[PDB]
Amino acid sequence: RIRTKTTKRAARLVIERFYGQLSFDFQDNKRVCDAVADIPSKRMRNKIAGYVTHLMRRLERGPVRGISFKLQEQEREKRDNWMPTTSKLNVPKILVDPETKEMLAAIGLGEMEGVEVF
Amino acid sequence: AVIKMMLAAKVYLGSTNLSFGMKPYVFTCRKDGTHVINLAMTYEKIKLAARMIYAVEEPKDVLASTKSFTRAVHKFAEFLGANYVEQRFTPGLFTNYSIKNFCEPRLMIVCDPNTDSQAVHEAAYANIPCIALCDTDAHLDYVDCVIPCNTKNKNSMGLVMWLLTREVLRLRGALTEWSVLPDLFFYRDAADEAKIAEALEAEG
Amino acid sequence: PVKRRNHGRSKMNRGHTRTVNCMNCGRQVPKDKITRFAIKNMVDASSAKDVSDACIYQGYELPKTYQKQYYCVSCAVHRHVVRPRNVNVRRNRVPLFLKL
Amino acid sequence: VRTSVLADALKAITNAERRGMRQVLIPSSKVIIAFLKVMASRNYIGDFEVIDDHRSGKIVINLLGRLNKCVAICPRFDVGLGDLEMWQAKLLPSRQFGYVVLSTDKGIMDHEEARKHNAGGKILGMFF
Amino acid sequence: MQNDAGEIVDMLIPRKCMATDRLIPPHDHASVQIQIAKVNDDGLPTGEFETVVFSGYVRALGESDYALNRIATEKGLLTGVYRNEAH
Amino acid sequence: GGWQPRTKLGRLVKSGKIKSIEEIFYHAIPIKEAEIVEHLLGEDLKDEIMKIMPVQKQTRAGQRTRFKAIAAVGDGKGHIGLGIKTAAEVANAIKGATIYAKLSIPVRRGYWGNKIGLPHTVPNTVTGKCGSIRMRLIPAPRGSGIVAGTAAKKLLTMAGFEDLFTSSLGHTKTTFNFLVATYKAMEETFKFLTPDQWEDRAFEEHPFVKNSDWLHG
RNA sequence: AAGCUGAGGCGAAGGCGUCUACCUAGAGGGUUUCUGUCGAUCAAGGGCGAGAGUAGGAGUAUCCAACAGGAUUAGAGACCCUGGUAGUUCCUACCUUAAACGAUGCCGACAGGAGUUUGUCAUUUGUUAAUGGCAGAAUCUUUGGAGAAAUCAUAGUUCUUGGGCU
Repeated sequence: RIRTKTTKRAARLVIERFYGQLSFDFQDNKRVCDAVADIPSKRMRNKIAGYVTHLMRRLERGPVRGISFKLQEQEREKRDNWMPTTSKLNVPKILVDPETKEMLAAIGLGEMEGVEVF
Repeated sequence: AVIKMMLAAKVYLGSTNLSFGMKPYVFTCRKDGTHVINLAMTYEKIKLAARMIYAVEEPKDVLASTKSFTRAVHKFAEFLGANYVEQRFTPGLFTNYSIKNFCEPRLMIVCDPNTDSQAVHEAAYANIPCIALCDTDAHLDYVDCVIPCNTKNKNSMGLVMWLLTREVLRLRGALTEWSVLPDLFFYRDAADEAKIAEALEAEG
Repeated sequence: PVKRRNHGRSKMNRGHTRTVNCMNCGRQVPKDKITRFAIKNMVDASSAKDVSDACIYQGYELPKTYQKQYYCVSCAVHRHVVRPRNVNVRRNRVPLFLKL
Repeated sequence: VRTSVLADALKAITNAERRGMRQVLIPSSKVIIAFLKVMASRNYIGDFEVIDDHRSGKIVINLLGRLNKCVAICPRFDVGLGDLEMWQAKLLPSRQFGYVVLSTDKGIMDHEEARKHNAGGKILGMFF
Repeated sequence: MQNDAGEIVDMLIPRKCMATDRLIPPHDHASVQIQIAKVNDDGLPTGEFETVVFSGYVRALGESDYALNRIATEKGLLTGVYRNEAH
Repeated sequence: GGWQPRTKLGRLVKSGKIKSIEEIFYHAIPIKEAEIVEHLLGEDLKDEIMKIMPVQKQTRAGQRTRFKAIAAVGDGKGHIGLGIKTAAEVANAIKGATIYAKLSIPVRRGYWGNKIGLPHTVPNTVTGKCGSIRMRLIPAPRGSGIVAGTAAKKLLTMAGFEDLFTSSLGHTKTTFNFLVATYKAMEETFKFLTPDQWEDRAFEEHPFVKNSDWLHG
């Protein structure tokens, strides 16, 4: 009782396009996958909808690999774009190890105003 | 005029056992075992890396981070309009035209050649020049123009890619502090993000 | 052709080496060519809690036996101390355990 | 034991040129210095420094990167002008470049010199 | 190569590596041809590039990094970088 | 509608932006389509099946036989290619090996004695070795004819050398080696650095970066 | 002569493991000691040479060719088991062979990285350690070249053919 490559690769392609429909319940999603996709048989849609339900209660959780459903693509862009106030790169004293100070002598940039050793 | 050793010597001095090709770029081997990357030569070489990056067309140029520490490579692409590959490489990319995402560049730029031999070696079947942000523990074969760095901690890769993007924009024009900080170029853990999910709804 | 650079012998720089015996065959084999240092508990495990009721001296530490074991290739293979393996992972000169 | 120097030293120069070095370190002599001088006239090599150590010597070559092999054949076969144009056909790859250093009575000079002067002698090797 | 009455003969001339100075044949696809933008003082591009070349031998070893240091500093595209210091 | 170019190089040729084989060779670009080489030399180049051979993988049902085959492309002016191919059918092998030759394609030439007119032989002796076989191509005076094995001669004629000398070594019955070591010998002709290719000329513009705007916009 | 005992050391190879005193040899290191080419390799010729074997003494615990029983098997002159003399140990003469194997002759040069490790010296108070030097011993590798391939820092520098001897 494993789901084959055709019914998985359909069921991922359904959730691609129509996450705006669908629910946690099976008996709803069964009736969706008639209208969404022309399918020859009855048994096919029960196994497609059976995985479409399975992925929904995985999706109520961290984001599933190899699937992208348009609401999260919008949400990732907002979560991506913004960047917090301040550089966050200024201590601003900046601690530095004893040997790495002697490097900053050898470059020719000691008396930097960034503090030393410990 | 100008001093970004404040920025650089914040996060990254670190290293492990060094390669023969990388022995010029490094300073004194420190007690413990750690080595000291030289901040003089790392800034100076990024200035050259920008010039090389000054290809005729930005889209043709390819900037492709199989190591997780993959956010910074995205942004470099956006600002410079340079193509990139998330996920694994997929070999036969530069050869093998029958793959869907077939992209011969005019040059490429890498996270690390030690973690990623595969894209480095397929440069050599299609005349592609390679530039690399390796730390000390790094095979240097098949690669021009080393950017001596750290690859291990999350902050080090971000600082360079931001700084590389900045030096390129000054050359090509449309840039004279531009408001994009190097906070945006960092790798972020889900845990790092968890707080980002809070801060969006906190605004509303 | 040569199967191993070693030749199954771990000796460099010396013409001769001493012999030992696999515990089972009793076969004479050079020392250079399948040793295990072997710590087993002298009582057992499920025996031990039955014993420690009847022990004079309280608590106590029930001792361990020690044994350096020598085999030989024929004896080693039959007991699954060693097996054959793929030509690529023959080179792999570390044991199964692995650490970070 | 060092059976020959001119034989030995031209091996080391060739191993530099295959690899593509900038300079090489050869115990020196007065035939090796002349052999390097004659190929300096035809511009196969750069320009070199025969240093003192109150000893055998050393040479530091400066390679130009234009050179494929230096042989030095031995034993040192006698050759005489009418006999010579066999030893071009054997030793060199082409007809149209590459020279055959032989110690003529006048001094050590290419085959192209030696036929001009009309003096043969014993041969040292070649280069190309 | 020359016909000697006059003229020049042969079709194509392999480009020569700047590091090693050997010929770059037809089929060594590891060969590389860079462009580097020369810049005006104060960092202004002049619309004029230097084209650095390497053979597939030199990249294969590792050393094509170190040639770029040497060649660029000769042409006058860097300062420091080439020549010293470790420690 | 004929062949539709795929990849950057085919695109330039259909366009006609780059003319002649030499531009491609000088820049050392991979030729990944046979539809390129059909276009550029599109006149003289000829297919020549050098031989077929039968080849037998054993299986639990006895002996899946397949036909290995060579072809050889040959413009009479100073170009050559060689390809090999197995298939189950004989026609798929030959029409495969024709394509493989074109994918791999300039033979340098020079004079024996004096520079006369128009070169007719290898500039210097060169040897290409594949497996056991060793092939040596030797400078040779004018009007000698080529001398080799008839396997080697057919390939050599395509190369266009007027006269040549040869010296085979090793197990020369194995013809797929013997032809390859001939092909590999002519590859080594450009590798060998002479006095003539001293100087530095200016480096030619690489034909992607030259035409990097017809390609896109 | 267990364990310590290892891809550790020494010896021309065969080979060499408790501790103590005794006579003896030498490799490597260091050396602003001395000599000044005295050297390389080798037909004959000379010695050393595992284990078995031989001759004559001295031993004889263990293990044990042969042999004797007992099993198993169709048969079992064998494998397994119980006993067993020659040998196995020492001394004096011999024999001169082994997968005596790195199945890789000896001397000399050069050509790539990486970290192990044995000896010893050098500059440092990282002094049972760090970096570097010569001399060993192995190893790894996305390096070059070679090879029929397996593979090999030598089996590389070889139709781009010649350092010297057997």
